[PDB]
Amino acid sequence: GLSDGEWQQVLNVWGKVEADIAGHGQEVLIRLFTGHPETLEKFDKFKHLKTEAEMKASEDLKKHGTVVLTALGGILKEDGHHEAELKPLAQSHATKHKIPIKYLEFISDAIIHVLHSKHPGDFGADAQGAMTKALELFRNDIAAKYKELGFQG
Amino acid sequence: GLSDGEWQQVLNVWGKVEADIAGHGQEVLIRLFTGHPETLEKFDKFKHLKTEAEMKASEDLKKVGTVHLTALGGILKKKGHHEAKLKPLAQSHATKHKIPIKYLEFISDAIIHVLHSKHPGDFGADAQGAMTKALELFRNKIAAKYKELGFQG
Ligand code: HEM
Ligand code: HEM
Repeated sequence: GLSDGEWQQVLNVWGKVEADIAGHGQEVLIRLFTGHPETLEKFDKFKHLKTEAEMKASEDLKKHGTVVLTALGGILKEDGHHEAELKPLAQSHATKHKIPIKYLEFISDAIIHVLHSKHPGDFGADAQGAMTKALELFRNDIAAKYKELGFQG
Repeated sequence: GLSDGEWQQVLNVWGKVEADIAGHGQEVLIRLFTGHPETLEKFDKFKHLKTEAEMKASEDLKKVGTVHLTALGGILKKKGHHEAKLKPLAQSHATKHKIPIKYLEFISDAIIHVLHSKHPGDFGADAQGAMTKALELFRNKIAAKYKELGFQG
């Protein structure tokens, strides 16, 4: 993930892109296509364009550049939003309840144990592997939030 | 992240937990407390409880068990939803447009180049490092979606 400061930098820069999204979009695609002409082959609508001046004059290329950067902006904003979801829970557990990361592991093991006990026939190896991994990813996320709160070691 | 199949298994098992959330919650906490008595110290409301019969009768313990599993269920659902966000984009780019991951690298570089060019002084080393990381994480997510689609190149 990104740190809180890193996310701020990402969102700040993207506000500048959004102030001229069309121009950014155009320049990005032109830069892509001139540095890596093989990428232009993938765009049926304008793979015939041969020069930068031809690319600049293409209204469709400009439209597509906007579509691409708009979609990416959304993706980045959603990533940032998702990474912020556990902030309040990590805050309360780190500083109010005072819970080591290790205790999150203990409760994860307990969850797995209970599921196995209560669901004979319905919590097979694959299902158990999936849940184990989901809970591990959760713990890692909380650990990264702890780090943003000044707990590392 | 988890595979689509792994997410299905996780969400399927959780539906069973939600069919008896209170009972699951209670058993999880009792398991946690009996395997790891030190964890019980963290709960001021019932850290005095000593026997299984006591923990099983405790209203407060059953209540907190439900709070914990309800919150975890929401977290897991949001994670699953987030991991599914890029599915349509990966689908079109893998099988319709046929775009190698390497080409996502090229467009990432092009983005960074354009940002640097258009915002001298407003895209310093740290900001550039942050954006580089964000784009790398995006690429890695698309790569994981490509893998779920059987798509190598
Ligand atoms: C930041 C990376 C990218 C984003 C966010 C992105 C996003 C999009 C979006 C939203 C569309 C419109 C809907 C769709 O057909 O899936 C699209 C179309 C397309 N993308 Fe991308 N894309 C990216 C990278 C690439 C790269 C690197 C290539 C090729 C080298 C590529 C080739 C295409 C093509 C050929 C289309 C169809 C465009 C049309 O025919 O009008 N994309 N892309
Ligand atoms: C899957 C892991 C966990 C989840 C989802 C979770 C969630 C919650 C939630 C939602 C609350 C209520 C709101 C809040 O205070 O932040 C809470 C409170 C609490 N959590 Fe957790 N927690 C987890 C793990 C743990 C563990 C492992 C411990 C201790 C060993 C712990 C100790 C506490 C305590 C002491 C409270 C305060 C309870 C009260 O007021 O009675 N938590 N937790």
